Amino acid sequence: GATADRDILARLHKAVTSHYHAITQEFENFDTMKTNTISREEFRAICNRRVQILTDEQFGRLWNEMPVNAKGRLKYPDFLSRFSSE
Repeated sequence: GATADRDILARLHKAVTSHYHAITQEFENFDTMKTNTISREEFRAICNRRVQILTDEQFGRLWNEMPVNAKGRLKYPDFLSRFSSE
């Protein structure tokens, strides 16, 4: 249930605060056109490396908690602002 989802969010919080600069660089390297977004699949690739290799079900639920725009892309500066807060 909701607890499984919250455990993944806590691990995501820990990864962003521990590797802020490396995660920002990963977003910037995927965001070549500087639109302040990255794709759903690129975000999953970052999660695999920094948090854990999520199942399709876990990733679907994580994506539901992310700041996603109307074009299904991750608003990564909003993500960085929320997951780097103390």
